[PDB]
Amino acid sequence: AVLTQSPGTLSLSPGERATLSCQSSQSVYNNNYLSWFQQKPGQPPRLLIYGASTLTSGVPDRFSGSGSGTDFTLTISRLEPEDFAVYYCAGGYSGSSDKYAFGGGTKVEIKRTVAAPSVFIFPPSDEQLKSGTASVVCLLNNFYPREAKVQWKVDNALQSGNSQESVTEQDSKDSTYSLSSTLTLSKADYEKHKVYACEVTHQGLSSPVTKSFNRGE
Amino acid sequence: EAVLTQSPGTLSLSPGERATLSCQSSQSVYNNNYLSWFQQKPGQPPRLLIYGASTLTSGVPDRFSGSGSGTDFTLTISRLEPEDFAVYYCAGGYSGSSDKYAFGGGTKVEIKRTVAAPSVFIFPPSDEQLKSGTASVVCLLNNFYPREAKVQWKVDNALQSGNSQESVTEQDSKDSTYSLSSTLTLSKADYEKHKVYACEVTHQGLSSPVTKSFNRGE
Amino acid sequence: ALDAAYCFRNVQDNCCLRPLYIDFKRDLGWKWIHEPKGYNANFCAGACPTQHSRVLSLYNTINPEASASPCCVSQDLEPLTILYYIGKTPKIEQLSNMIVKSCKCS
Amino acid sequence: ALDAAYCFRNVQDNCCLRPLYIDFKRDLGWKWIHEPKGYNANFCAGACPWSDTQHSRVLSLYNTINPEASASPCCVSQDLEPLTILYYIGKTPKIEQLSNMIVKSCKCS
Amino acid sequence: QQLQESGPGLVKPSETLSLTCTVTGFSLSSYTVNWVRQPAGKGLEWIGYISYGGSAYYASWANGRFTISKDSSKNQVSLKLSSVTAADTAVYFCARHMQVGGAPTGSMAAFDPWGPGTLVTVSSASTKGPSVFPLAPSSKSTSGGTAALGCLVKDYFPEPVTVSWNSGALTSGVHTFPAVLQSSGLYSLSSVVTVPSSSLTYICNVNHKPSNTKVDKKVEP
Amino acid sequence: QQLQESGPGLVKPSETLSLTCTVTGFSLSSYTVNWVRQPAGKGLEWIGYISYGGSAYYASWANGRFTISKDSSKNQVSLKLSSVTAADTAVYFCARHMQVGGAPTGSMAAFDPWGPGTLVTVSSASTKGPSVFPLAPSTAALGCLVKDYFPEPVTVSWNSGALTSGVHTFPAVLQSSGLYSLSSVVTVPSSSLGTQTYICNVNHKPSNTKVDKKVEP
Repeated sequence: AVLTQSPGTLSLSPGERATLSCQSSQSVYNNNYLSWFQQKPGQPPRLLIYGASTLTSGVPDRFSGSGSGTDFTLTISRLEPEDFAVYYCAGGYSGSSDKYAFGGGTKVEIKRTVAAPSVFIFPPSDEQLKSGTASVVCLLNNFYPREAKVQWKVDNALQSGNSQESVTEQDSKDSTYSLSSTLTLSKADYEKHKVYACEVTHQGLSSPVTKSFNRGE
Repeated sequence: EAVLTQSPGTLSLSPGERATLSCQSSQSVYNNNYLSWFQQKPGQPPRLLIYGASTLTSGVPDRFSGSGSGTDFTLTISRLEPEDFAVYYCAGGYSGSSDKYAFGGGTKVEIKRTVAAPSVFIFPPSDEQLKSGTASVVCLLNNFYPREAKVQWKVDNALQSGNSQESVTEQDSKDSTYSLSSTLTLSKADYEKHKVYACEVTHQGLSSPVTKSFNRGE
Repeated sequence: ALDAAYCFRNVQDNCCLRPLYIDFKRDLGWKWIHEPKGYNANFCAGACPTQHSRVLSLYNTINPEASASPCCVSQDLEPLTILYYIGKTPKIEQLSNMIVKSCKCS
Repeated sequence: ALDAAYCFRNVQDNCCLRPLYIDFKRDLGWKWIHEPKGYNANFCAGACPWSDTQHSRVLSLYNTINPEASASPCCVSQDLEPLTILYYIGKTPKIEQLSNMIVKSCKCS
Repeated sequence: QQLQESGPGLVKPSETLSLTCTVTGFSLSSYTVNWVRQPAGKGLEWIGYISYGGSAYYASWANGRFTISKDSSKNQVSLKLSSVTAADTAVYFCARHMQVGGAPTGSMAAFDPWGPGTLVTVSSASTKGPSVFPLAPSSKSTSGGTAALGCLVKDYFPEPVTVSWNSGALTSGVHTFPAVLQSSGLYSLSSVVTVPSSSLTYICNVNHKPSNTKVDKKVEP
Repeated sequence: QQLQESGPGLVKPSETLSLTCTVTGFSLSSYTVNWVRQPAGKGLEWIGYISYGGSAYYASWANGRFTISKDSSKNQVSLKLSSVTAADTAVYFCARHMQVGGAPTGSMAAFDPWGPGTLVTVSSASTKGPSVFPLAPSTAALGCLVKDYFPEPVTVSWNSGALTSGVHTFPAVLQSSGLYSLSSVVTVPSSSLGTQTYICNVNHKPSNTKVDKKVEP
């Protein structure tokens, strides 16, 4: 028993109709043993629909399910910013083992108007500089889309393979992302250079923006 | 619930002598014969010797025998062999909704020898150790008998308490003696405050307590 | 007794009768029965804190080496009346021991 | 079929009859019983992978077809037998038949 | 109606994993409880259940490695995983069948409520507490005169760490990033907050339960 | 005819301990299997059993913290201990009842055979190599102080195993800190101090540490 969810990803604007498919390889028990769940990051899944079409108590009217046997569809009629999540279907089956199984999930992303990031640079603290490592942090705050190119320059020399990025989930109301880029250097290499720059390229910016500091003052 | 009291705690005998070990249960064992004896050597599981108070297990030498019923039991070793110096436990079987079985506390069968006063040695904290933040003062009591010995730490005048831990070795497999180490642990700052550090040793084999001392920074 | 009257509105963890509705077509694959569509088969389940079970419970406390521990299982069974068709002719049948009525620790 | 003839010949891990001798005075504290001194009560024990009643067969079938299985089977007594005993009321002998004292066969229920 | 998973957090390869799910407000004699795991960046996977009636059923891929059982006298459901491997690193959830068992209408493949989940990391590496460093405030001269500040929580293992600001009083504009795995085998993350530049007391409360670490770092210019 | 216990070397406090006893040569449907523990320097303590018939019995001090069970198909007896404290540090043995259960004659409190025993250490301390310090001589005595190590197993030899006479390695002590400490000593002729080299060879396998120190007046 395999549930196939399609599409893998969908990006839609608030107000649009989201149509999610779930195809079972074999008939679900009683043709209606199919449920839908919404999962937000670091959270347990939330039950939305059970028995293919029955809405759970407190679940908004905009959610509706249909299908019987093997072809199931979850519809979100008027998409809201808070509807970004990964949606899963789960089927019930006859058998000696696989009584239940979940689909692979469909990631729903909310489209919004392009917003440029507010950029900040943070030098390593004197506390950390006592140890042998220096972490330089670049913050890209509240932007859209997720695509962003962050380049590190140390005395105008491009850095490679010594930085890592991390991205927040979309904000509940404004649909924006935030990103951290962290440059890790040895404290000895950090104290041998003067200018530290983070260069940001984004669809919301006409040309790249550089945020820099000079070590020393 | 049921408690098995083995006596004596320690039995000191020479090879060839007769050994008698007692086990007394607080309540009668089930069927008056649910009582077994076990021998235990270091790093090994216990070995079954006698079951049902008096039945010898196969392969166990005939010098071992057991007797008793109800609450009072004895294990006898007719003539002790060197391999018989070990710890012996009794186990009782009981009626109940819990505590179906219980072991006694054990009896150590120790090798007898003459009273020997220890050769005492004091060791000041190492140069290397003071570099960290702690100081250990070591007092060695080497190759003595009986096991009982007392060590009192004395810094300048002050008798110490709670800052020392002692450790004893097993009976030496050549001369049947014990060796004891007592370590006085202090912080680097608490150690630099005082000058004369002394180990006061009390043993059966000593007429007056023995003292070994050093003056910090000798 | 460990029956519907004692167990059903008093859901506890010790041995008791538990409700189980079975649909003939959906759950058993028995497509020939006309009436009823399903029935309350029930089952027995839960923790267990006859003369043989009572002697075993006493032996397990007095002997240092206990034997078997009790099971929650069916005590009394009841028949179920069904209606099926042999061609277009109706046939009523009492199917023996289809329902569990009470449980026991054994 | 899970009786002494089948079970007491090959020690099997699955459900079935197990020998058990019970002494009345020692094992039960029933010191008043003159005869017999004890008896072969037996017991049932072992794994149930093995369908005696219609209800057991129904449950077994349901457990495979419904996504949510109900109860799992366990080894219990099927056929029982009485035990006759003898006790005295002063010097007067009294014979009593105690029903369902011996387990003759087992089953998975 | 609550479910709460407990586990050792960190387990050595080939050892036995033992998880517990503590139940409140419902009887295990009425409801089936399932175990569902979710590896990092992967979907949900049903492991098995211990039914309301006491039957344990498992996914085909379990291969006898899992044992799911219950003790309703302790209000607990358990999962036992033998010979763990790196492939067993995942968040493990406890999830109830939506409805009571045995009624004419079942649960229809619905699970509700769910436990918050417990992360299990399968590793030979030992527990390491983090170092917490400030991200000094960077002020904006115009555009509303905001300032961004934060904390770098570096070199801890295993996950997770939790970060709050001013003991939970400060929540608006906080961006606690997902942790990243460094080349060293240790985790790192930053938590940032935008405050008025005008106001430059801000403390970041860091908790790393695995190493019993609690750091309250005051971030100042 | 055989029993083998297995388990994790360490457990952190409050966690659950799982131990296995793998059985060979006898059926678990025929014999009762027991758990017996032995704290360092203390006697044997019966924990409980899982009987030949499937009944589990425990010591009154167990307080429901222990679960003993079996799986005949896998030839395994299990021990589960919850809410583990430092007081649970011990060697855990599994011991078979000497005879088969159920006959007019029982085992008479006899346990045979026994497994080799498995060491369980309950601690929040982390694996750490020892720091070894010389105990310098002024017959003379000299030694090494093997301090602050975790877990318990350390081996000490002198002059790469060549020196064995008058060697006394003391049982380790568990310090308030949670780390172990021991001393190893040797009495030697005072006249050999300066010509005979004295080195203590210390090996702590759980941390892959091997440190050898010269001990001189």
